[PDB]
Amino acid sequence: GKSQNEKMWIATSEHPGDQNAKLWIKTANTTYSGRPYLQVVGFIDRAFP
Amino acid sequence: DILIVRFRPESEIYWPISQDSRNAMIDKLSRNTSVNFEVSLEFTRPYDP
Amino acid sequence: DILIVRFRPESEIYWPISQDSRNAMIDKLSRNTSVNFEVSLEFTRPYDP
Repeated sequence: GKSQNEKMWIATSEHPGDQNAKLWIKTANTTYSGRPYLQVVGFIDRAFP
Repeated sequence: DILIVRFRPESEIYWPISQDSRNAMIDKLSRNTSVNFEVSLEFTRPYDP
Repeated sequence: DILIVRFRPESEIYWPISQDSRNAMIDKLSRNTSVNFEVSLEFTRPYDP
């Protein structure tokens, strides 16, 4: 953007193989800029010994 | 037990790298020396008494 | 056993927020979505062997 002091990095994730496969969960675009979110599905365990 | 985590694509903070250390990055990535990209994702639980 | 803790009013570091993420803050605080202010105070003890 402006001078080199304002380095900013934007990340876009592409699914391996086929991106349009139904197994993936669709990423809604940013409501503020218009870019896809980075989605990480979590499988959380609840039991502890 | 499944949470949809959606990180934003735009960087959280401006890239805080010194010009000298960025030059170190550049010259390290310009030799036979092999360096690894770092992908760190941290899940932090709420405190349990 | 009572210590008078006195934080300075002026910010410790310049606010390190990207313009895009600050715009995300602005547009998140411009909808019915409710977000919470964070007040984190951490007391760290010296190491005990």
